[PDB]
Amino acid sequence: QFNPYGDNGGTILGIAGEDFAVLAGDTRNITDYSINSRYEPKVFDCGDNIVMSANGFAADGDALVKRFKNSVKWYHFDHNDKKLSINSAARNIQHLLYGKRFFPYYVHTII
Amino acid sequence: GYDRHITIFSPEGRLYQVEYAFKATNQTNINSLAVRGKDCTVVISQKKVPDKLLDPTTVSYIFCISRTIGMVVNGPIPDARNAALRAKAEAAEFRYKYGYDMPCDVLAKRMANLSQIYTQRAYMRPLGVILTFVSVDEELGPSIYKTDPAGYYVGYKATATGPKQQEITTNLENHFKKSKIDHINEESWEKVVEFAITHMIDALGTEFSKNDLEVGVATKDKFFTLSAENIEERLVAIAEQ
Amino acid sequence: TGYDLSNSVFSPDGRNFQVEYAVKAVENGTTSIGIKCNDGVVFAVEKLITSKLLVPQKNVKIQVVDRHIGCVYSGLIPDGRHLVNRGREEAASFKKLYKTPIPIPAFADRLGQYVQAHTLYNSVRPFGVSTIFGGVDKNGAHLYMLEPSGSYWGYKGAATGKGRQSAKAELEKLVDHHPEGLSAREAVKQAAKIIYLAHEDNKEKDFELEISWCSLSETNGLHKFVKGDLLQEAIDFAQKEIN
Amino acid sequence: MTDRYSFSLTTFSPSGKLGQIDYALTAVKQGVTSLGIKATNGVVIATEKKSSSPLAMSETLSKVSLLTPDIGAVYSGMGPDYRVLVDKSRKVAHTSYKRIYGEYPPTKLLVSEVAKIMQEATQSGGVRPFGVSLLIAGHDEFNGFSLYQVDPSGSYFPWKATAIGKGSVAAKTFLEKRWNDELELEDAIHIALLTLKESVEGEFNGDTIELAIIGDENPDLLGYTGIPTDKGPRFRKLTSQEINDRLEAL
Amino acid sequence: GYDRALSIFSPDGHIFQVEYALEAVKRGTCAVGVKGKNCVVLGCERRSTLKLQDTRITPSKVSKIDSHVVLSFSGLNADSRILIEKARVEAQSHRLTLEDPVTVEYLTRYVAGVQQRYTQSGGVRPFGVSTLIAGFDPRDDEPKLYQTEPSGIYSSWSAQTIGRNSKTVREFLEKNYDRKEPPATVEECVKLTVRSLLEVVQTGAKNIEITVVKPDSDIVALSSEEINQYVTQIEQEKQE
Amino acid sequence: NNYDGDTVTFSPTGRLFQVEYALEAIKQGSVTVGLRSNTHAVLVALKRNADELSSYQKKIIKCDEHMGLSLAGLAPDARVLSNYLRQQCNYSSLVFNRKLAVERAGHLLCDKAQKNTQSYGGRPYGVGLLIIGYDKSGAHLLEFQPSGNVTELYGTAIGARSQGAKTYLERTLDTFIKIDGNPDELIKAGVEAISQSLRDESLTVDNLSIAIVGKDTPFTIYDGEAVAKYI
Amino acid sequence: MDIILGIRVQDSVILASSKAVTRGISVLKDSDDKTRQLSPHTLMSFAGEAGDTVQFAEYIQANIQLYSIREDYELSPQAVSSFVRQELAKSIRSRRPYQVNVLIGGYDKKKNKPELYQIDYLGTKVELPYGAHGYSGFYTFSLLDHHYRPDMTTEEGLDLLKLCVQELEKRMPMDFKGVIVKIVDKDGIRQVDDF
Amino acid sequence: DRGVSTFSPEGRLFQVEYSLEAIKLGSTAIGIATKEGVVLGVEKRATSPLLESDSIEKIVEIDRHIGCAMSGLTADARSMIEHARTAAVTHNLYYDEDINVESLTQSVCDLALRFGELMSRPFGVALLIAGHDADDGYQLFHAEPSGTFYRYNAKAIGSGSEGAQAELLNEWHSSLTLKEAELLVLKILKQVMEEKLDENNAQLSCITKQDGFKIYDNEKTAELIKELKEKEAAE
Amino acid sequence: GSRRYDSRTTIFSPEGRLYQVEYALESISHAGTAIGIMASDGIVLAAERKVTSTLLEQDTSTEKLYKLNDKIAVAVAGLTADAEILINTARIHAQNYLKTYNEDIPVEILVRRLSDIKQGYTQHGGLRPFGVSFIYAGYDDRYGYQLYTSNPSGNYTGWKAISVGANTSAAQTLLQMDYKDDMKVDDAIELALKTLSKTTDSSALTYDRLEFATIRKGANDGEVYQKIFKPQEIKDILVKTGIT
Ligand SMILES: [Cl-]
Ligand SMILES: [Mg+2]
Repeated sequence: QFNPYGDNGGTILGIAGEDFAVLAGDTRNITDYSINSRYEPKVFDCGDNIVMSANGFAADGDALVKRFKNSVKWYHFDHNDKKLSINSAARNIQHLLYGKRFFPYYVHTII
Repeated sequence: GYDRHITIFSPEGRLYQVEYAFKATNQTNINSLAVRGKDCTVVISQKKVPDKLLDPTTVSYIFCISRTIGMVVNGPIPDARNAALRAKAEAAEFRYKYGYDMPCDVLAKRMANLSQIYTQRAYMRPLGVILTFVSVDEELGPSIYKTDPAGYYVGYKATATGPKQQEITTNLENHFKKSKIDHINEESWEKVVEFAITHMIDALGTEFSKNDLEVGVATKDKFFTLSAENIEERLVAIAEQ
Repeated sequence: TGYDLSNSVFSPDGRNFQVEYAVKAVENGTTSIGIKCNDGVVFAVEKLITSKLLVPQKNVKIQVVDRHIGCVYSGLIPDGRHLVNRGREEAASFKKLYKTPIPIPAFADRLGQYVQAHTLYNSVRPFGVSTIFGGVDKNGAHLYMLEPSGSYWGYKGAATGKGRQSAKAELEKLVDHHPEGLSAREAVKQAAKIIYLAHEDNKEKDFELEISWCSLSETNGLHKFVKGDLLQEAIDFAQKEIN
Repeated sequence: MTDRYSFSLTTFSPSGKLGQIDYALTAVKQGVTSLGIKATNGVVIATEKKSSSPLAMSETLSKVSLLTPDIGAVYSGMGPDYRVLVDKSRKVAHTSYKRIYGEYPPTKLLVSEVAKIMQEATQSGGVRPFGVSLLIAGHDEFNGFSLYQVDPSGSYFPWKATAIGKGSVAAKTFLEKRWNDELELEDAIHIALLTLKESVEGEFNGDTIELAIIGDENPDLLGYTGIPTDKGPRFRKLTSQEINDRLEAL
Repeated sequence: GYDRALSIFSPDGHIFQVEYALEAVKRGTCAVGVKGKNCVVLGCERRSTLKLQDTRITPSKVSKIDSHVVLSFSGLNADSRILIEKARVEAQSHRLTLEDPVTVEYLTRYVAGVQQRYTQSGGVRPFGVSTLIAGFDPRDDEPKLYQTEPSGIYSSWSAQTIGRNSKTVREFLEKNYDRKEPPATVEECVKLTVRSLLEVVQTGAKNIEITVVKPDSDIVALSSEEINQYVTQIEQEKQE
Repeated sequence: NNYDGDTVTFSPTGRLFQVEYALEAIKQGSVTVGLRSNTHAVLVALKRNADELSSYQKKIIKCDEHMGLSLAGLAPDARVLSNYLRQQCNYSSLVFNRKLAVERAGHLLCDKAQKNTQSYGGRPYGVGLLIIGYDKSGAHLLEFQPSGNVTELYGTAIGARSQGAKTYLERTLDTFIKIDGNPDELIKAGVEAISQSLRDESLTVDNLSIAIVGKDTPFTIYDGEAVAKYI
Repeated sequence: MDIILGIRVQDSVILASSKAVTRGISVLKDSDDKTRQLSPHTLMSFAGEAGDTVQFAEYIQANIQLYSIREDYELSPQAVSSFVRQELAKSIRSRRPYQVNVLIGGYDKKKNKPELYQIDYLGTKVELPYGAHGYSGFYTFSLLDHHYRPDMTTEEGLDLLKLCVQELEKRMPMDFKGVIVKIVDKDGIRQVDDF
Repeated sequence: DRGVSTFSPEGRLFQVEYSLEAIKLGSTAIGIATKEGVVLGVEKRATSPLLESDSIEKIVEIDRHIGCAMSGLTADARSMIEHARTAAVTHNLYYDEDINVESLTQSVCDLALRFGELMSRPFGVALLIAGHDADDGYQLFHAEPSGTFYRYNAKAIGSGSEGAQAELLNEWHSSLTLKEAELLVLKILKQVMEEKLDENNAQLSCITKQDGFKIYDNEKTAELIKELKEKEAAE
Repeated sequence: GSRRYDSRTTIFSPEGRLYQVEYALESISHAGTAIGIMASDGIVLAAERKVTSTLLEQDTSTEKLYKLNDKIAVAVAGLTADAEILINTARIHAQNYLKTYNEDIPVEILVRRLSDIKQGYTQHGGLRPFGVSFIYAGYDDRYGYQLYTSNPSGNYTGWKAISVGANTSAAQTLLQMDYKDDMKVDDAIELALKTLSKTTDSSALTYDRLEFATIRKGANDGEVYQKIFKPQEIKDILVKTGIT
């Protein structure tokens, strides 16, 4: 039987300061006991001073980030170049994820 | 007067769009003829290449529908090709579904039924063509069946179509009144083609070169068209007797 | 009367006046030609320079279908593009199913049946272009010309648009004076001359020449545009013949 | 490339007339004469084979058509319209009856199905009515022999005898004088040939006349033996020779 | 499907199919609505061209939409059935999802919305119907009376009339109905409704139908003899 | 006359009147200018107001980081067509990781407009567009007409009185094409070009709308006090 | 939902239905009315899968109430039971069937007779002098086979019902938290508040 | 007959231009934007004295921060209001914020040209959409059935519009208070109305940042009418 | 396109009438007269055939009177083919109701359904209406004996006695003159035939011109019987009443 999911490993970490925030991730990408890459970027600048990472199954992670980046682009077009606030970005991501409730994106996301 | 624009009845019980489609039939100014031998069915048609810039090999109104069935069209070439493509598809589909080659008369019926639908349904126009189907059918033998824009069809001992059809028709009628048989009593198809060309020459009153004619021949298990050189051989034999 | 108001209506003559009106749009357009040569075909077109502000060599009119077929047209330019887009879909589905690239006669009927279908209903308008097209297949070179009715034939030479009579006369001389045939490089030169001679009908505005060709020897049976030195050589030959 | 004719092409005019139906009936009037006569032990239907050319083989054009083994049909009006109606009538006899009940429909119900198809062409979007009137003769076990007329409106009526098309007014008068309730089938064929001679101009013989009967069961025409209940078709088309024999005793 | 735009604008900014639907309402039999202090009465005309009728089984002019709301109308009878059915279905659907019967305003807004939709949908003509919708909201003793028309506009009325010669009865009501003090009792309200119909009807009691709606789903239709008593009392007072 | 009821009907001289009537809506629209050098491409647009209380209707729309247009005619049709361009630019990026070529963008608009001119029920688009962009083959300017005809140009103008600006650009052709690596001088030439189409009214701070795209310049729109520099 | 009982006597139909609603480990409610009035003289009790039971009951209720307004008339119990059966028989061959069993108790005002219909989730309808769904019938039918007579009064019917409930309280493992009892007769539907 | 989406020879859509004529026949609606808020007022225009005027709903809430007034075929506005409300609530669901006034207006205007042979004709109603957001502050928009919308400092629509607009031309300045704007709407409504202006045949409303969108009571509007009469009599 | 040829069958005139409905009613006014009379102990349906020919097979013929179920019958005026489309739909609706509720359909519910179908053709779809008017004769246990009529508009009404088709003005005056509420079936039979005998455009009323039917609750042991009269039985009732 075909299994549509996989595990690319990796680990990510977000910490919020007083007037700053960090999002950190390791650059290793794996399947089973093989190393696929020693440097495969996992944390992405998405515009509007928002950083994102969707760790887990890398194909679903890339797909989600790609869709959110696009969501930011279309938010600018549809609302007069207004800055997407972090709270608004978060609610948008909930709808992106819950849209595939019965065939999920296999990731843990931090912004 | 919108009863003349679409296929609905006029007060006289007429369909004017069907009648006007019949007039489109003669727009090419070409005459066709079909006759039956013992073992064969021959169809001849005038070929006119007015422009010197035309490739004469591509100018044709005879179509190979299937291996057994040929079709000559009287009418404009776009509608002729529309009808040809559909007949080809219908003949192939018939073979696939029912496991034997579509008979000439059955294809004629099918194409006539399609033509009938265009006379009853408003959104579809009639095709401005007359379709003469020919074969040597495995059950019925040599066969000529002809369809028109009314959706009418019938079998023929021989037939003619075009501007000067009546002159050809009466010429053929008078031959069969003498012989008292439904066909050309001749063994080879070559001599049946010679008969067809000869009686068209007599009826139209014009001589023909190799490039003025176009010929199709149906035998048992194949239909084929003659080349210019094959026709020339036919024209030489007519002149020599 | 009223027979010319709706597409697909036969007049009492047996004519479709809407198709004949589409031909008038074609007659109004710029001149385009086709020349069948020994091992291929050449296409050429007149591009009117409406303004100095037009960028030279940029507004390309001749279009490729698959990799072996060239298409040029006169009339409503968007209608021509729509027809080529369909031609590309037809060529793709043929190649997908049958593997071999679409033969030129096969491709000619695909366009022909599609144009003819736009004369069957009142819900659509006929095509406002005549399209000259062709290329090289397994059986050799083929040139075709397709009208708004869906009517098409094979040609030794073809011409359409405002300068068609002038062009047709010149093409007829080439057929008589070269029965054994014309070479591909000769046909490019002659194509340039014929467009320049046909420009006397559109003589108010100056123009830009555009040529393309498919030839078994000169392009490996693929459609290519004539560019650079070979284009300038054909322009010089054309300029010399008018003077 | 759209069918945009979703509206009726047959509508009521101010006078209450449905124009297209009337005009279809006019097309039927121009058509060649056909008739039907019902006997005690059978029914006969008949018409002229009006050949469009003497080169044409009129045997190939069948104006009188088998619908089921016990039901036959003839028409007056537009031949192509009739041909497609015969195709649809044969099919609906199977789909809406034989494939449900395992037997052929009775005459009246097959007539009803044909009538329905003709009504729909009088109301549905983007179509004209059928330009034919049909005469349908048939037999079934519980109703016996019957003869029905069907018009472009979809309306149908049962007849003892009638005629439609070109010379129908004269032909109907001729039948009123000759018809009685004690007629044998041979007497009805004789009367059919006499009535039809009046409306024909040219040649009058087995090759120019098409005639069929609904009569006794024909086990010889069945094509197989071994099932006692299946006794054969009651529909039979008379041959060219069989017609000429009766024309000598005319 | 049949997509043709039948309701469209004309150069002067009118939608003729909507305005011609109002003419169908003008042709229809007269209907009147009067609300009292603790009731609403719906009066309706029955044209006496039709005798030999069976009054048991003939469709009555006032229709219950739910146990607490009624709908009368003027215009095409066949069209009215379609609106009544849709309204009845929506009334049960509202009870099912909201667990509360419809308000009179809500039911009116729904019927009005259906009417509007038929003025800008392809392949359809407007309803040739105007309605009077009357009743009491759940657990409420304030009377409600609304009117709708083919365009889809709706509004609330102290009293209102629609249909043939509605101009005349509206004239009568405009002078006889006082807002500061409406018909205090059922008797007073029915009397004013019958009086207003007697301006147009021009016949005794067979041509008038009355339906009284009270709070808490108390709807009753008056008989011929009960109405005929009101007709007798009005004309005896008039002879003076 | 009898042949202008719908877009599916040719006239006896081979004309499509509904398309020509749509073309007329552009001439009624406010003037907009387009021009380019080898490095940059500029749009300049005269915005129109309803009255003194109203705002000035926006003329310029961004399609991608490297492409956008100015409109003249029916603004809602410009919104439909610009949205289509936004999607096609976006499809190119997501599927092929490729910025859409300006020439290919023009071809897509042409084909979209064409379908409305050949089928019954629909109408032609009632707007003209000037598309600017910077792609892998440098700066580009396109003119779109709703007949379907799309044209690549060094400069142009569309709208009411647009012939004045178009003549100026035809004279200035040799000068402004050479303005490389100098955005302010290229805008100056565009502002001077649009001035040739003005009568009575002059260029004020909330009247003028400018856009630019180039080598190391994303598609950006300048309105308000940002264009006071160029008045 | 667990126990639903019905008994048809001389001049009435009595329905008894348990009050407990249990999810897994906990009894969430002990006062649940497992019934809907379909019309003034017709009552339907129900039991089966969570959610499905109420959704189906209220759907039937809405449809019968719609019919009542449209015709200004009350459908006979027989007619309501046939409508309900068809809805369940349609349901059983659906993507997701209604897992609901019902009893319909009605007084036919035309015939002046009480009527009790038992219908299961498959659409299996039977008219009975007494009925039960689920495990209840394993205890209660034998009792009613012994003690029932057709000419019993409503009070005798209630005593016979107490004897059923006592037996179920003695021998069934689940605590069903007593029953709500409702009587359907010529005067309509009323609830026996003390049982 | 002729197509519904047909262009005239001047380059205008016939049906859109004809719908604008329907809007001229409608009752007057006026909007005035200030730095303290946006005021929206309408003529009710009851067809008869028996019609209960409080049931005439020509001013309508879309969200807490966005109000709307209408003029023309007011039945056509219901589906436009329904779309606006859904668009406002849906955007809050997707983005956890109030939706911009311009974006809401744009969404309503996208419906406008969705007609052909979709709905069978354009809308026969114009809207004044008034609101507040954090980015562009207090705003007033005029939404037409052409699909076009203009922002306005002040705007009148309906039967008295050209007369009212000329008056708004003179009277409006950037320093107007909310109280001043209320009186100014009442003044101009009284001028263009056929019947004499009072609390029962005219209705006021406003939208402020603090209190959101509020339709004014008849008792509150009555006092503002009395205040207007006195200040006009004062000189 | 196709718009050019659209008659627009579902529009209002300036006066607020439906063109096609009015013109359909004009068609129906030329059709053979049908009369329905309701008595205390039954209903009569009488109707005049249009096509007198001696060669028409009458005993197997049916143009006017059709059975919908055992309790309900209809008399037709208008296009017979149109009526048969509607009749078969009504037969199906009756059996759908019987399948669902296990009770015979009430008469009004069947009438409303058919009338709603007719209404639909006047408001949407762009098709011509059905050129048919029905007289419904039926019985149920709620209202007992009922007579209704419907017309192409989809409007329906109930009647004690009614006529449709030709000469309805004249027919309705005669019925209004002689009808009484305490009347019986045998008397109603006589009234129906006398009314046709005076309104008919023919020279004389004969058995071969009529279709006749009764619905009586005068069957064995309190049931309801539908009798469609045979030709000989129509001939007998014509002699009995004293018309021939
Ligand atoms: Cl077929
Ligand atoms: Mg047609």
